[PDB]
Amino acid sequence: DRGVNTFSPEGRLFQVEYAIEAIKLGSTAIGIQTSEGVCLAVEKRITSPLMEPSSIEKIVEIDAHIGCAMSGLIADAKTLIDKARVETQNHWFTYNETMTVESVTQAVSNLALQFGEEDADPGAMSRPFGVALLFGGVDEKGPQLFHMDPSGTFVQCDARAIGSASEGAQSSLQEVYHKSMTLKEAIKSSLIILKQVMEEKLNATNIELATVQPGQNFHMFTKEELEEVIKDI
Amino acid sequence: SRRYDSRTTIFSPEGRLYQVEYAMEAIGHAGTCLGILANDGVLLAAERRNIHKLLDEVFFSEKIYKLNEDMACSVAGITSDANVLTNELRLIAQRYLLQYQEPIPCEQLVTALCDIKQAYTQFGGKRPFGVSLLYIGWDKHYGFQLYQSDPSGNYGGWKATCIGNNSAAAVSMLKQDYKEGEMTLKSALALAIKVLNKTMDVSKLSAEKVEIATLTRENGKTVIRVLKQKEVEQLIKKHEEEEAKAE
Amino acid sequence: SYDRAITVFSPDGHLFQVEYAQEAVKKGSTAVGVRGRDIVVLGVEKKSVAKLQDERTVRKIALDDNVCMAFAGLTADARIVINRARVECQSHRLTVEDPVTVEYITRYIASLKQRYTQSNGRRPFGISALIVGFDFDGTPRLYQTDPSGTYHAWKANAIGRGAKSVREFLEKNYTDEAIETDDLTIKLVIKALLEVVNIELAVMRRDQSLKILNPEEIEKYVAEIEKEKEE
Amino acid sequence: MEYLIGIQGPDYVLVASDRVAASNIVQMKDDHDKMFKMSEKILLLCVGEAGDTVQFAEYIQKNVQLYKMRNGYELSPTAAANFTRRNLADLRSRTPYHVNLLLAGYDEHEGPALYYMDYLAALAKAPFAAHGYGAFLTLSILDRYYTPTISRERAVELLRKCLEELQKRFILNLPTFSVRIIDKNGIHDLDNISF
Amino acid sequence: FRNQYDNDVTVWSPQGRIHQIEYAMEAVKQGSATVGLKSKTHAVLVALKRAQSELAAHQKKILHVDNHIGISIAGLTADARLLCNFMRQECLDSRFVFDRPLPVSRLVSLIGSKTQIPTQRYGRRPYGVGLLIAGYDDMGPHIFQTPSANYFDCRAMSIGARSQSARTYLERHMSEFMECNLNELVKHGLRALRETLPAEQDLTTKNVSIGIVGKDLEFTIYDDDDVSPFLEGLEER
Amino acid sequence: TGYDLSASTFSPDGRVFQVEYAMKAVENSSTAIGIRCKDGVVFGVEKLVLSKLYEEGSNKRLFNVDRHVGMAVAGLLADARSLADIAREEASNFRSNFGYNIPLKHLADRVAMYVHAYTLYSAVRPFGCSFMLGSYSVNDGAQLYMIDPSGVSYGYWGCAIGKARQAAKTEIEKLQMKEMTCRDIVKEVAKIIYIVHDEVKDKAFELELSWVGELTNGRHEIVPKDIREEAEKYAKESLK
Amino acid sequence: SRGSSAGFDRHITIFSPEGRLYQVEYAFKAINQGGLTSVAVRGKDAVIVTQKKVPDKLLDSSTVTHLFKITENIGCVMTGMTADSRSQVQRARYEAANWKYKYGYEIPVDMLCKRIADISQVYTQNAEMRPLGCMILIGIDEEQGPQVYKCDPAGYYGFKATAAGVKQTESTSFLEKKVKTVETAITCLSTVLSIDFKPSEIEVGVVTVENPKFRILTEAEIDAHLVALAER
Amino acid sequence: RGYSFSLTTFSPSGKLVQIEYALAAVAGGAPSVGIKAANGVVLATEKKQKSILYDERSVHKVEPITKHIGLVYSGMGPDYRVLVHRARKLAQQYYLVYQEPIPTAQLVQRVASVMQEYTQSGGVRPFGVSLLICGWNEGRPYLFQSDPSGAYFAWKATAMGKNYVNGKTFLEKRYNEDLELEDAIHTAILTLKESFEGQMTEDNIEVGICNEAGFRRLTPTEVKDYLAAI
Repeated sequence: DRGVNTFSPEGRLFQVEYAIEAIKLGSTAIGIQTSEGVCLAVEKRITSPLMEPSSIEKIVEIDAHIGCAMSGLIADAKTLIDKARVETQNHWFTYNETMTVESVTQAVSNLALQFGEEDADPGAMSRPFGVALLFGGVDEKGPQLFHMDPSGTFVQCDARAIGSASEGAQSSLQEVYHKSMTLKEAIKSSLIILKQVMEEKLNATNIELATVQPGQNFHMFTKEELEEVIKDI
Repeated sequence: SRRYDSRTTIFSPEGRLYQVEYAMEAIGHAGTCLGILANDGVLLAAERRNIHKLLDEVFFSEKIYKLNEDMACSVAGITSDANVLTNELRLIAQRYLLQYQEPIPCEQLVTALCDIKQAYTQFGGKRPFGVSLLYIGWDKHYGFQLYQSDPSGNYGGWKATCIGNNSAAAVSMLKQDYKEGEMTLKSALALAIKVLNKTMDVSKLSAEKVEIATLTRENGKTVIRVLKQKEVEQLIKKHEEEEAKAE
Repeated sequence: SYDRAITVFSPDGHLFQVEYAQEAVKKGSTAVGVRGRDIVVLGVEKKSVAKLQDERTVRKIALDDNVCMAFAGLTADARIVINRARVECQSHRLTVEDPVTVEYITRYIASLKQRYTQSNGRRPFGISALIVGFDFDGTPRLYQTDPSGTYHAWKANAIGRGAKSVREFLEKNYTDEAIETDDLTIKLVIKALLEVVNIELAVMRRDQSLKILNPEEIEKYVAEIEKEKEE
Repeated sequence: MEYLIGIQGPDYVLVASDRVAASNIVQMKDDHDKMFKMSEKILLLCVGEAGDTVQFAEYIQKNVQLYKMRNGYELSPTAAANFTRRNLADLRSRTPYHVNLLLAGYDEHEGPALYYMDYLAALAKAPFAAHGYGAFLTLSILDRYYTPTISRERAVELLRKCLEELQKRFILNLPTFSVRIIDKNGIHDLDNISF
Repeated sequence: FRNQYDNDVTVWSPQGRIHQIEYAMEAVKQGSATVGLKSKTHAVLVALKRAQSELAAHQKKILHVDNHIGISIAGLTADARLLCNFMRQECLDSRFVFDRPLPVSRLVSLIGSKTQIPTQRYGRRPYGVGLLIAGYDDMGPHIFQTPSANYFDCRAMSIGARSQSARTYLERHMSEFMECNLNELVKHGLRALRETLPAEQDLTTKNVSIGIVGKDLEFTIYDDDDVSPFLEGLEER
Repeated sequence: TGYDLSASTFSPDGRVFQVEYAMKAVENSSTAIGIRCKDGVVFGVEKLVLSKLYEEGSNKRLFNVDRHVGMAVAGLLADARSLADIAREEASNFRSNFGYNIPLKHLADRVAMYVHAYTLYSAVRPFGCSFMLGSYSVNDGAQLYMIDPSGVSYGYWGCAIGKARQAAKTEIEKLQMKEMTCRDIVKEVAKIIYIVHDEVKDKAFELELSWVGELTNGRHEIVPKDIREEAEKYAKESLK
Repeated sequence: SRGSSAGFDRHITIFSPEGRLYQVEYAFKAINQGGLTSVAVRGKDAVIVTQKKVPDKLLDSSTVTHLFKITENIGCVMTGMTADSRSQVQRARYEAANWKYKYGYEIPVDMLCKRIADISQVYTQNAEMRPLGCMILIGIDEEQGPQVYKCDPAGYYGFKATAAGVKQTESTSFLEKKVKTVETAITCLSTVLSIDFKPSEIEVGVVTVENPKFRILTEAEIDAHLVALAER
Repeated sequence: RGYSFSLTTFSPSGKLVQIEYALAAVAGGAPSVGIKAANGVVLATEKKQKSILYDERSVHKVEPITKHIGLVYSGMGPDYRVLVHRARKLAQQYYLVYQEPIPTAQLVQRVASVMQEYTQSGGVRPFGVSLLICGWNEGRPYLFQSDPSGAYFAWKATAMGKNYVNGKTFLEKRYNEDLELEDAIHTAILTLKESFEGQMTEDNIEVGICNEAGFRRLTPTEVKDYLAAI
């Protein structure tokens, strides 16, 4: 055995590479930045008809202006999304304004590589978070998309694919994208690429999608609102 | 430090905890100890492991431990682990009697000690305790009871059971003869030595090889006594008699 | 103290101790709960029956006045998790002056199973959980949690040994005609557990403060379904 | 100042409390309930310094309910009264609770039980007890007419004499009075005695 | 061997070396290269930006540390962000106590003190990052280089992958840098980073980042539109 | 071997191999010599500059650890800055408690115990650096102490540490250090540094020199520029 | 058995299948790796003497010493690894001044060597540190006169005549043959080594009933006893 | 600081193999014999001491704890002195709490727990001693024996160390209950004679007794007196 802080001869931490290997098993997420806002789409991947599909939640409210997608080991995104919500509410408490999305992604990506087994404030983390995230939101800079990975390396995006079917969906997102694309068209092409990569058959029961606008809040789509855009197929 | 770490608290390739199973195999060689729940009391029937030599017999029991006024327990496994846990059990029962000014119900003590034994099988990196404990006790809620505990932290209610050496064959004898709701103390003392006569392969039964203690209620007070040398002496010959009348 | 990392990443994205914790799930007793629209009926399997057993202490089925739950796997871990959930439920009753919802304590147990998959020197719990209860509005509920800490809601399910085949049975059989009444829900529960199995059962009706069977009734149900599965 | 009264009978306990919450010249609540349900057979009457009362009562209450959850049965009133006494006694600490308490309970095996407790957590079991400055005016009538074999109608009559003594002689305006009785059938709410 | 001496930082290999320290320098020898240099008046950083995917925008390789210091990254990014928050805290404590910003030469010795401590204690790893630190204080502009806890004072310095050609170019032209103005100074570093690229790729408005600090100019990151006058320029490759 | 992965483990013949492997790591690094003389101590270090991009003043191997005490190091230098800060804190605490400048014998035996404290435990590694301490005062004379990473400390007339230690020690032995002035000692020090220098391997180096003595009234100072440059000139013309 | 080993019982302080502690056995070899020998003996009025190895001639011989002053009345000679020797001298100085501060009188010799042995035992029990491979004590007791005590890395410890280091057993055998005051010590040291030393080669410390202070002799005083030997 | 994991771990047959190795470390130690007489207890042990240079009055193997409780051991010396310091500390905490000399069973029940902790704590090896603890209280003598496991027994006569099995057989032969204290010493020296291997003196054994008068080690003149007719 060896530590969680062991360098390979390539200069990579073994655990940091293996968490990126655990990225590639997750439900594939698609988020796209437009000028009218950001849309985010994740596949639910229903495994059984005995399951309630509504209780799976892979796109979350962070605040009134920020959405977030996820892929991989959603139990890690539990503590990540809860620390993100606490940071946004502390920014509202302290500064009486909305927290910008870049500082939110920086705060969350600090929790990545706050792990280790010797400093060890009592029972903190012993392994890297094997979840990669897409932060979509609006602030005084406008609609933005951010991307984060298990290395804690965060960056701005215009559209991005994370997860098991990330590879071809990233090239297809290279294909469709232009800066003058509207929000509804981005919903349309995001469901196009998700239906390209879903093994199951797409309807309003096996996906989630939400939008954030400058005008309106983060709005998770209901089943009929999903069905309305899904009629276009 | 990682070369020497034995990792007692990790899973197997099959989802097993090897130190807990090896503790159970250590219990499999321990002394045969059985207890039978009757109508008007509970007994314990054991194997004495102080198998005689120039030993002194200074205590009133070797393996029977009074835990409070209303309960007693037996042990089987390592002697030294058992001393630590039955030191802990008394602190639990007296913290309860401190806090509520009434004696503790019999199941709370067992689940507390199984919480403590469960904690060491998961974290801390220690070795787990290798002891089984049979639990007798009276309370005003359910009266006379019996339990059995293991190193994994399991417990169950029983009316007759057996731990230690040849324990499965002893419970095999115990299944066929137990009269549910009809057993007195005298028939249970006959029955326990009936099983102990056929589970003990070393030095066919003599005055010691056993501790027998009964838990009874008398004038609103709980009485736990270990039977003295004369009364065990009688119960055993005085019933090889009954084995002689069987033809 | 002891602060090694036990649960570490394998060469291909597999927390070994999480796989083995689900192995420890896979050899436990199989449990089912089936939701009707005004009742939720739980069914758990027995282990090693042992007719000398005092049945009172081996019950596998009240966290509060309104919520009970099913488990599978290592029994002491299950009793630990129940004793965590009960003190959290009564602290919730302390702070909000209302009894708990099932989602709050299910999310708490779902996070409790994950925090011990990432802490220093702690092995994962080896248990799954199916949780039942009744809300203030009368909506019946059944959820699932597993040793990774992922949680879903379900209409009826099974965890443990042979849970795949019992889930195959419940997928075909979960109809509105199967769960009209309380009695046919109980029937369906014993039908679903009788694929592999002798079982415990308890019933929870709306504001009725969970009542356990009474195996005399269970024997009538199992004979009534057993002669049907013989003919 | 708040008022308490409780009467322990042969197979019942009758307790009553004033229904007033005051703020320094004025009363701010005239339907104030000082009786908190501990469990099916036990009430704790709680008066004293404001804030300490409700926090202490609810902290005891969730531990009694938690014991019922862990064990499947209720605390005896002796055990819950000694538990409340222990928690109030642990006084010399940084968290003193200046609370005045009566506990009424019914046990299957011991019957009706009534416990008196001051802010020192001195625990005294009594056939009848009362708190407040109004206790000084009515423990004399309770010493006059109480016998151990009082049936519950004579108990409500003697309680009515005591509250009429509060109306005639006591200087604080205590016009409305809530009453409950505990026996083997659980808790029973009785009609409010008003003046 | 290879195998029982590469597993701990606290094991001397029998040649008198520590293999976990030398493996940490591979993390700086793989990263996207960056070039730093100074004049008598200015200090400038030139860095390649790694954008992960063409729709993903560009990784910040220059980080604000105060008004008067900016750093560059090559390697494990989150270790450099840890060290950025450290240097932010040190300059703020020096301003809060002494009411003058901390001199850069003392601050980089504090970083060398901080990164040294995990390189000796069991269960810890060396920081897998090398830095270029550009700052201005009383002693003029500075370019520093910090994994193995060493720190170097530099006239002009380039770290990262394939950086040897950029170091040769800076060895060729370091004799000019003291008397160049602000405009020529960044042009030399742009050519120095352009030495490191493959032959087909060019320096664009998106994949080159610039930080600049001077005698009266507070530190600023030069990005997409701000890089355009400094890009033009330019002597072609 | 299995017996050299830990400093807390003796080998079957009675050797502690992590310490004896750290003393191979000391003699990887460049030469530093120090010569004690009649009235003071002079230090001399071969300071390599690995690339001429590097400014002057980078990778100094002469540290001040008190205002009357200097220090010359060899080995993995990142550890040597840590031991310099330990010696600085130890001399500061002695001035604060006992009210006067720390005697060099006691300072060497505090820092030798701090160095030795890591050669016992599996939870740390032994320091990869040897170092010297020199001082002067009117009451104590001049003193020169040398510590190797095993923790062992002694007082020296002249010492050489680093990869060229023996050829330098035989050359320091050739000199009469006991009766010369320090301005006459810098020329030998500079002689021996250029004598033992490997010029075909690891080129492009610099000379670094400092003394403490009566001529600086006990204050530890660097050598001035013209004196150091004429010592370089004398040593280059002696080198041929 | 007699050469069995299971797992890490050669790498840490745990028991062999025979009941031996291997690292504590290996710690005695570190005393022989020092390459020295010391001799201590007591009379009715005690002395220690050890070699001085001075090879380099760059050494300041005022600072090379294996005779240490523990308190004013108790001195000692170390043998073995040098840094561990200075560590245990620091620890013995701290325990002697701690005894004097707690109990108001100068520490006994046997209560110093029992304390150093109870310190040195802990490293033969806890697995994370190594035992110190390095001590002979002398002082004037009150009801016993001169005392000689020897502690070892295993934690054992009282003597009339002893030796330590590489020539332990042979000088022990010589003193065993003879005993059935400084001159006995210097003849015992000169016999096993066959060097017939110079006054710059050995150092002697004396503690006496006339002077209870530990006293370290000058060079001419050792030369006078060497020349007193030289005429036999 | 310390490791936190055990070094005493369960073998597949259920044995704590470190304890069964420490018992072999006990079996190689110096032989020790204790006999409970009718009017008190005798403790006697072989001093494995030769190379005459050793000043025999500097170390004692029979070390008292209170005014009627003593110890003897077989196995590693410095672990025994660790247990003597801990046992005296526990007995004096008892005397602080209850203002009574500690019952001999209570010192064993505390010292056995202290020996138990090191078979389960982090990074420590088990002790390498088996103790014999004698005591006189309530007009009645006690003899106990503790193990490196932490288990403890009560004996009337026992032997430990080298050749302890034949020592137990030799104490099986000679023992009867009515034996007085001087006859118990006379049997104990004959028991230690069985594997002494050459010329016992007053300097190479150590005998302590406990009776109504208290615990004391016998002076070399008295043990030299008892070796007459032996």
